[PDB]
Amino acid sequence: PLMVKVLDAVRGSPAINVAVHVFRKAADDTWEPFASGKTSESGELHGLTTEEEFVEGIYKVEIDTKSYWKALGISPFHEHAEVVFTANDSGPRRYTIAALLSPYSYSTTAVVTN
Amino acid sequence: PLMVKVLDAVRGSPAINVAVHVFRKAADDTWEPFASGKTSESGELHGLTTEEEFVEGIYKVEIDTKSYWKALGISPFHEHAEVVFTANDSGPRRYTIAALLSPYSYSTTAVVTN
Amino acid sequence: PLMVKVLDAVRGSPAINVAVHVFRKAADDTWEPFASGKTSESGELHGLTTEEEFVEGIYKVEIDTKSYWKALGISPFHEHAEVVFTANDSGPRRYTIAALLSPYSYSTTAVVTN
Amino acid sequence: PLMVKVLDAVRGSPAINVAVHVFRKAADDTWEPFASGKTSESGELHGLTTEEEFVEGIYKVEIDTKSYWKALGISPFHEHAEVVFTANDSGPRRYTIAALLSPYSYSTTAVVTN
Ligand SMILES: Cc1n[nH]c(C)c1/C=C/c1cc(Br)c(O)c(Br)c1
Ligand SMILES: Cc1n[nH]c(C)c1/C=C/c1cc(Br)c(O)c(Br)c1
Ligand SMILES: *C(=O)c1c(F)cc(F)cc1F
Ligand SMILES: *C(=O)c1c(F)cc(F)cc1F
Ligand SMILES: *C(=O)c1c(F)cc(F)cc1F
Ligand SMILES: *C(=O)c1c(F)cc(F)cc1F
Repeated sequence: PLMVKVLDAVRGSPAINVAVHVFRKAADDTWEPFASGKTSESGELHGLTTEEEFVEGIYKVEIDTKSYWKALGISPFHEHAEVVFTANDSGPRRYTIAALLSPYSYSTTAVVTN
Repeated sequence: PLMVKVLDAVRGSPAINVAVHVFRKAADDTWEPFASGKTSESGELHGLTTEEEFVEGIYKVEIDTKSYWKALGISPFHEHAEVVFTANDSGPRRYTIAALLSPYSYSTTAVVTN
Repeated sequence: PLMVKVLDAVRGSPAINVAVHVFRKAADDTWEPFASGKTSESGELHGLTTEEEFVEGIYKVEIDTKSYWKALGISPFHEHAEVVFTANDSGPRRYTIAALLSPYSYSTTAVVTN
Repeated sequence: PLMVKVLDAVRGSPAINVAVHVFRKAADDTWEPFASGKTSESGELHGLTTEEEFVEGIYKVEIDTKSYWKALGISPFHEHAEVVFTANDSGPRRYTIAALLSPYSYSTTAVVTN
């Protein structure tokens, strides 16, 4: 139901071994840890959640971009990249969060399919 | 020392009347409100802070993209766009945070000058 | 060796049935048709070429964005999106050209892997 | 009536000294040279044309990204970034073409005002 894909705009490659933390907003407006992992050699992170657990609500996907750039020896601007969105039940729908990283910039999009 | 510029990729226009909230991480690791404003007819937000008040720190620039799209009658994907960065850690700099918005995507970059 | 992936930033979806034309630069500096097709329901276009035919050289990938937006009833800015690059033999390497489309903007990146 | 702004996503700076060539499609369907210039210290290129000369037409704004990256000692992916659009077909407009550059990626948008 939820996949993350991360690309590197400097090297033209998947962004490999990037830590990704997913949080769900709780009733008291705090961010509860939900799922996490590291991107694969294809820049993808699968297996974060299941349809049973991924209920409607507000989610935050935090991509640890600073550590990624530092491990490449490159000085980055952002602490991390944060993608915050609402999951809404609207028929069967898979969410892909994609991010394209540069040292001082990033782009993110959602691919939501049935 | 801190300016925000927001563009609309659907209309090919400045993103006008976008609310922007800036936070600064406090010594107890909470986000403290630091400044806020709205983008002008040119999509720019000036006057958020002064060189005196804009000390070293970790800052979060929250661009209220959902309220922007909904005020135009559009249901967007993201709750907001969040830009988090350490500022002024090598002395005062001037920061422009630019964002380019679509209903399911956004790109952000920083222009940092001395 | 060469794949094209096209995403829609307005709808948060693959860009389906987008015409894509690939050209190779000829010795007289003209653009010779090389391969073409339409993106699938996943926004992907596979099978454009083979390793035997995809020799080093300058290539142009033209994505017919204007017709895509017009078929959705949306007025776009660009005539098409053009991605021009050199293919260089540098060990075994697959090229993915990705593009993320909005009516007045697009982003493109290359994912080049072994 | 036509301005070009170019930013560097690796350095977080204006892209300075970027060559830009503008073409206009002629009645015989060839690209005729129309104007050219280079971006300034602020990453902006002004003065390309006048309201009198900038008639209706299909225009191509070629941003010489490869020479930019190579002059900085970097081997980039794309030959250039090409922005192709019909202009002034509903009367004179002011066009800003903005581009945000990385070695393997770029994003471009247009700001069109009346
Ligand atoms: C973010 C982003 N993503 N993609 C692009 C092409 C952009 C930035 C565009 C921009 C930034 C500034 Br500052 C400007 O003054 C103007 Br005009 C345009
Ligand atoms: C271009 C561009 N600009 N901005 C972003 C976030 C993109 C690329 C998104 C992308 C690329 C590939 Br290949 C995928 O498989 C998937 Br899913 C998504
Ligand atoms: C996505 O672009 C992607 C990779 F980065 C690597 C692969 F082996 C396959 C892919 F689709
Ligand atoms: C900045 O790019 C900008 C706009 F987007 C719109 C305007 F009317 C004036 C500007 F400077
Ligand atoms: C890429 O994002 C993508 C689609 F658009 C659709 C799919 F079924 C699978 C994918 F990886
Ligand atoms: C435009 O954003 C801009 C730069 F990128 C750099 C400068 F020094 C001045 C500018 F207006």
